[PDB]
Amino acid sequence: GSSGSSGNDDIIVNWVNRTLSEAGKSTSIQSFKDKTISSSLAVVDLIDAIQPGCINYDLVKSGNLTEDDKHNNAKYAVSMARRIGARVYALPEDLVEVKPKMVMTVFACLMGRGMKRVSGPSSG
Repeated sequence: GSSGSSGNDDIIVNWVNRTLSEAGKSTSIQSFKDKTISSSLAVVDLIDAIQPGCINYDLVKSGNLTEDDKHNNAKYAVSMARRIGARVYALPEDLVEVKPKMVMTVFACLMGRGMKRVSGPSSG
């Protein structure tokens, strides 16, 4: 157990999973360096949770995504993310390479719109 909330890197990740479940998705990540973000499968399944009805899987690929596919998948996620207005101007390329430089915020920005507030029992 590590005290003091520094970096705030895991927090984001933890949420991503929570959101995906809130709707019931079969996709999830572990970190911004994960080799799963290159498929842009967890990114799309996320947006939906927040603003459903807009995400169309019919177009979104799945499974063995070739160099060309991977890019295509991401491209879609990007448009949406920005479509719903997530103050995110990241490129669809950073996702393919899974760069922790932009892939870190791309996940955070989304959270913003989502979780608005949270309050629990002071005592007991």
